[PDB]
Order: sequence, then structure tokens, then C-alpha cells
Amino acid sequence: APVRSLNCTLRDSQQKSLVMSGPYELKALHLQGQDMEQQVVFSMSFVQGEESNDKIPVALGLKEKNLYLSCVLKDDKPTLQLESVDPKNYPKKKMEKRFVFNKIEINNKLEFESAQFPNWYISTSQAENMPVFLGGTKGGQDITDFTMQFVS
Ligand SMILES: CCOc1cccc(C(=O)Nc2nnn(C)n2)c1
Repeated sequence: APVRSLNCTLRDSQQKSLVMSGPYELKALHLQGQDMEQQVVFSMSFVQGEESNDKIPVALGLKEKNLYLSCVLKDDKPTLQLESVDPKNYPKKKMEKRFVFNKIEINNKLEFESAQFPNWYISTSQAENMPVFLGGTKGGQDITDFTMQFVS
């Protein structure tokens, strides 16, 4: 059948919101009130992959855009990018591995591990207005925990 998708927003555990802030750029900042329309709406697709009760493979597309979060090596490091795709072919159930995150539910928060790069996570910085990135530990000063808000 089709792939199933939900519209949502994400906020880091410090309650920073995610925004598009440059051609292919995702940054995190403290947002409230009028400025909250600026936040990125995701289409979270439930994709093929290894699954358990608390670990669910997803893709993260930007709502009604042919753009996906993806994990690739750049200058020899696992990095997070926004990657364009052929809009005729996406989303699909069998997303390529660079697009797949393991959505992990621990203590009422979510972590998004790269399926391609084990123990690399979607991360934010403590500082305002810095890139969303792929970080190689769910420990330390960088933030790896999120909450999801369901959108109409
Ligand atoms: C040397 C700059 O490298 C880049 C290039 C492009 C964007 C970014 C960024 O700020 N955030 C980002 N990029 N993709 N995702 C997803 N999140 C960083």
C-alpha cells in the first residue's frame, strides 16, 4: 500500500524550535507567539527497516517539499544534510538508508538515530541559531532528545 506519513513539528529538550534559515539549512532557536509559524513542519514517513517496541524507522521530509533529512559522509564525517529528491518517487516505503532514522522513545522523549551511522543522532547546540547537525554521542553538552507535536 502507500507509505503512511504524519505531519509534525519537533522541539529539542531545551524547547528550541527548528526553522529553515538558508537554502538547505536547519537551525534551532527559542520561539514563541507569532514567530512560531516559522517552524518547520515535517512529514514523518514510517519506512522499511529493523523495528522494536521503542525503535521505529522513519524518514523526515519537509511538508510538501521534495526535501529529506539525510545522513552522508562529508569531508569524511557523518553529517546531516537536507537532500532533494524526485517528487514523483517520494515518499516511499523503501527509503534509501541515508534517509532513515530510528525514532527511539526513552523517558517520554524521542531520539533520532541515523540508521546508516549507528550511535549518531540528530542534535542541536545549547546556543541559539546554530545548525541542526548529526552528533556522534547521545551524551555531553549537545542536545539529542526531542518532543514531537502533531499538526493537522
Ligand atoms: C559548512 C555548512 O554546512 C552546512 C551546509 C548546509 C546546511 C547546514 C546547516 O546549517 N544545517 C543543516 N544542513 N542540513 N541539515 C539537515 N541541517 C550546514
